[PDB]
Amino acid sequence: VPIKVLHEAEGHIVTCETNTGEVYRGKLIEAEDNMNCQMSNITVTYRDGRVAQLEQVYIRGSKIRFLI
Amino acid sequence: AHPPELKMDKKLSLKLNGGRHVQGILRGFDPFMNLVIDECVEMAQNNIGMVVIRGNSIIMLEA
Amino acid sequence: PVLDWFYDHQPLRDSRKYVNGSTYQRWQFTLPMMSTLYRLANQLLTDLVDDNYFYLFDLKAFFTSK
Amino acid sequence: VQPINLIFRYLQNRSRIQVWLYEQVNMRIEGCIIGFDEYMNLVLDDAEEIHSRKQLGRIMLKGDNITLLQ
Amino acid sequence: PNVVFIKTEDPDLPAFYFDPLINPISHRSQEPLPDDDEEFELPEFVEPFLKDTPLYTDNTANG
Amino acid sequence: TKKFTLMEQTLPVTVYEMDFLADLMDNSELIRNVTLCGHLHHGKTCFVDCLIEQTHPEIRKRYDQDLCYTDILFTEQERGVGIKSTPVTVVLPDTKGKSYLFNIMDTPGHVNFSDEVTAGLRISDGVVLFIDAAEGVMLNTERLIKHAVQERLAVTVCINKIDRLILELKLPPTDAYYKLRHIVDEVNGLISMYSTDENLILSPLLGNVCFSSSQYSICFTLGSFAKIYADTFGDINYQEFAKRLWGDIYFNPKTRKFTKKAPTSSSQRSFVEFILEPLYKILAQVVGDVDTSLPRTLDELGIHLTKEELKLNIRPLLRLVCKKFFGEFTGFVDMCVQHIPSPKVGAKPKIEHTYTGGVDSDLGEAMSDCDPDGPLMCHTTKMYSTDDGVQFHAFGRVLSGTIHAGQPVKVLGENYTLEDEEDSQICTVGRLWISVARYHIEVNRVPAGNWVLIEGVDQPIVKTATITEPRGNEEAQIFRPLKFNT
Amino acid sequence: GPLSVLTQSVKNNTQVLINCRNNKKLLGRVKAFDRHCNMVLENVKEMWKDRYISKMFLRGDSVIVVLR
Amino acid sequence: KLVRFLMKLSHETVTIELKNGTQVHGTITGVDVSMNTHLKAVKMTLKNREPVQLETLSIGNNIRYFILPDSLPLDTLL
Amino acid sequence: NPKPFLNGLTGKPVMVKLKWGMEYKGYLVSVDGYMNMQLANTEEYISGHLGEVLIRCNNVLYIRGV
Amino acid sequence: SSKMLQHIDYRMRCILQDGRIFIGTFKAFDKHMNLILCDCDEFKRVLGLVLLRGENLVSMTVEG
Ligand SMILES: Nc1nc2c(ncn2[C@@H]2O[C@H](COP(=O)(O)OP(=O)(O)OP(=O)(O)O)[C@@H](O)[C@H]2O)c(=O)[nH]1
Ligand SMILES: [Mg+2]
Repeated sequence: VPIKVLHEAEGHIVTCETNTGEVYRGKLIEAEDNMNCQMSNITVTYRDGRVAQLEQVYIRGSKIRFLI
Repeated sequence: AHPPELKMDKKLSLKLNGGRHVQGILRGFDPFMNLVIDECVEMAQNNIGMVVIRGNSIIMLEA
Repeated sequence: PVLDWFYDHQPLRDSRKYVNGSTYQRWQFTLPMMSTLYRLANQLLTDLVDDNYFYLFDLKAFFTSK
Repeated sequence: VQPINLIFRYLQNRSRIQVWLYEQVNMRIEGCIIGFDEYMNLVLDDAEEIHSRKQLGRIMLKGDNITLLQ
Repeated sequence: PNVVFIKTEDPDLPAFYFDPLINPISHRSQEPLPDDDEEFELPEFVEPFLKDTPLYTDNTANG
Repeated sequence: TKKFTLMEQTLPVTVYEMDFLADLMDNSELIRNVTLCGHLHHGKTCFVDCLIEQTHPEIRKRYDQDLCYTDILFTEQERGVGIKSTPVTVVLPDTKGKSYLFNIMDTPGHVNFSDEVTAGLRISDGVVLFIDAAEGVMLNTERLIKHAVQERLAVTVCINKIDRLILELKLPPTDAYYKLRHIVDEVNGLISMYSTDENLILSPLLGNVCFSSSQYSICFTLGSFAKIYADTFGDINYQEFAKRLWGDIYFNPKTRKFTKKAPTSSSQRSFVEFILEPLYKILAQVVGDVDTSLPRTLDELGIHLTKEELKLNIRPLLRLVCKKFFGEFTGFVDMCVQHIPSPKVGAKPKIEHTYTGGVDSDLGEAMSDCDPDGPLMCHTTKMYSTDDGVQFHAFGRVLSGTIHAGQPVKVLGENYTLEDEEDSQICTVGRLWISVARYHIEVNRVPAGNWVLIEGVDQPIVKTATITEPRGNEEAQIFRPLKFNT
Repeated sequence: GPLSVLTQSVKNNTQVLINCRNNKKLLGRVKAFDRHCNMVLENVKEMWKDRYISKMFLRGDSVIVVLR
Repeated sequence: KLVRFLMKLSHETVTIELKNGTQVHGTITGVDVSMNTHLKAVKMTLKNREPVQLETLSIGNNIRYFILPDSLPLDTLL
Repeated sequence: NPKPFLNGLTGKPVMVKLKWGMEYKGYLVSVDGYMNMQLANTEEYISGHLGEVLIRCNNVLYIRGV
Repeated sequence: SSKMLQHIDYRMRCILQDGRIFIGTFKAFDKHMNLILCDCDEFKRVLGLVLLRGENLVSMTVEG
């Protein structure tokens, strides 16, 4: 039921942790086969806590390990 | 193996694996997440006009 | 399937897919003509299907009786 | 523009194009290109393997070993 | 063990057929069944093994 | 010479090695202790013959007459009936290929020797009950169901001689399903009438019911035959298919889905359409169309046979075709793995029902851990004779400890208690044998939870006895004598 | 194919040394191979000092090179 | 072949080393067709630290090397 | 496809550089379809020459075909 | 795809590929080892319900 939980999380803003170690929070619009989702309002800390803003970010599923 | 879920003919940046990045206009996607970039400016800005990026090193692209 | 060769002296000796040759030692048959032969030999054959008819009427019982 | 047509145009042009190793800036491939396979496997012809570059002839590179080629 | 073998007379009957000489079964408390159409639909091109093969031929009763 | 032997001179190939059996000797989690039991002439001995021919490569059944491996007495050969129960220790693979040690206690099916079966019910942990499909439930099957419930053992049922529904009775396959379901319902009704516990219910969906033909080498559960479809088509998951096969589930090929309601009239169930009807078509193609459509049918099943194998008679050729199709016997092994517990797991109700000191005594928990180290508690019930008939060998399982050859050891009889010490008598151990029916394997150390022949303890023992350490002994009680059914 | 069978015959008749991608060189009798290049070796000493192991199964993703 | 031997040796206590340097020694309870396995009574040694006892540990293909036990004949699975 | 390049590399010398900086040059014996190659009489460094060696499917960053 | 049955309701401790350790009660898992766990407390933070990919989970251990 994880795919239905991921499909039910659309339209909201959630945070996630990168596989390198970074953390980013944003709101997704579309999802891909390999979890290469497109999201906006990305508050990218750039793996050091320095907050930066991004929009319409399409990040592959290999970069982000799990939600946070 | 499919194309990305974002289709594109607009100025956007893309940080690759290892910390490298490009900034240019997208031309198209591939099944192995390979992208074609026109006027790719390096964000680390050298350009060669046309750039081909494989999806194995592709990490995160943002507008 | 037995109509051609039923009354020969050596029935299928000339054929090669049925007998081994003219020494006429081994034979391999097919099931429809085997069922035909089984139907044709109905008068000289038993009606029993198991040896339970020969309970005290078989060879070991007769050896014990002797 | 799909990357297959761009790869075919780069193979037909056979120009010196700088290609970086897969998240590895210590090795760069910039030189003449001889052929490309269906799974993006490349065979070169005396390309520059810049660290310092030293062309030798036939060099085989994997499809996922290329990070950015321009 | 008793050979309960039924001899058939007419060849018009099927080779596998409930004879009147056999006593009827007359079968008259729940089974651990899965949920109805919850999941597990069968994929394409799977089948019983001998679907195109008929159940019995004319030589089956003779054999 | 006294030729009561039927004894092999040398050991066979047996596929695996003896040191692998010695490595699997000591695990006590991959080992199952199984009594095969049922009515007279229900194919238990032929089932052990199929397991032996699967295991032993150079041992083959003759074409005309049935081999009988466990019937080693010449009285059983002349009479044609089982008389004395025989143990066989074998290594068997499951559907997943994991090897398991199996202690199979082939028992006579005549009710007058039914006490012999109870001796096996002292030693084993699980019961496999054989029922003929044509005969149905008989007197000794009901009596052994009652005795297996009252001895508190796991019960699984295989239905042998299903070919008698096909070749002998010529039933339609829906009526064959009705007969099999009637047999399963009668056995479940007998168990529910006898057992106060309702946790155990026999069903093919739960993996409790096998289907077999021991003269044609057919043995399958639903999981093994769904594994046969899984090897034919790798897309499916065979566990959900085995859950969806039996019990009035219908298949819609338009939706490709299994429903509890029949989609059309004259639509068979999933067990009839997927299992029984290809078996009917295989046996009909062999016995009726051996020269016309048999190689086409064998090519549809992926089975290739040589030219000399197609020249065989109908019964050995059908046995060869079913052996090539179903392969090795794996559904029965998976039944005994996932429905008969280990000696480590199932040791506690055995010591609860058997030991007079009970599990509350300290040696009760010493035996309840099934430890190969510590006290040496063994229980010998059955006794076998040699070829000359001079001396006897005791046979029994080891509940705790290890036995060594040459080790002095104490035997305690039935009249032994904590104040009467005249039943105690001390002997050495000559040799230790792993007992396959026609050859014995010399071993040195036998751990707990495993069956063993003891040589040299035959003097102070009458019927059964308990075997204990002579020095370092304690207040060791006696296992209960065998309460017989008759 | 046949080269892998010859390598398995050499590892049965002698000691084969395989250097994995995790900077470990294991010398021993390699018993079994796999389609995913997984190697099962018997009585293998792995140096990364050489530590001895009875039976070692390694996936082919972590392997790098092998020789007789 | 090697996966068949890993499924066949899924009873005795074995030691599995991950790619991250984590080594866990315990009794294998269930091993799937992939490299995912379940172990019990695992005396798992931490990465350059002390070991801890885990009741049930489940491991994708992150394990690099696995130390199979000595119960392996020449034709047990060959 | 590198199938013809693998077929033409039989009995010929080539060099391969690993991802860990190990370059080995020698006569190629056989190469699999997933670029799993085995060689013979190869000299390696990262080392020396040992004879016949094999490589993994993707253990080499670049292979310099001699 | 088989470890989700034994840990259907019990809480578990998960180790991600980034070195993070979390504790939470798993609810369901996908066929590609994408496991959904509620009340995933970061080790000190709280994240609640979160879904982890198959390649993300380096190792797992049973907590509850
Ligand atoms: N039709 C058919 N007959 C079988 C099958 N298996 C065994 N039989 C016959 O059943 C007879 C009796 O079975 P046995 O081999 O003596 O084994 P059993 O049932 O344990 O008999 P006891 O040892 O006396 O208890 C054998 O002689 C076989 O001819 C079978 O699968 N199909
Ligand atoms: Mg018998």
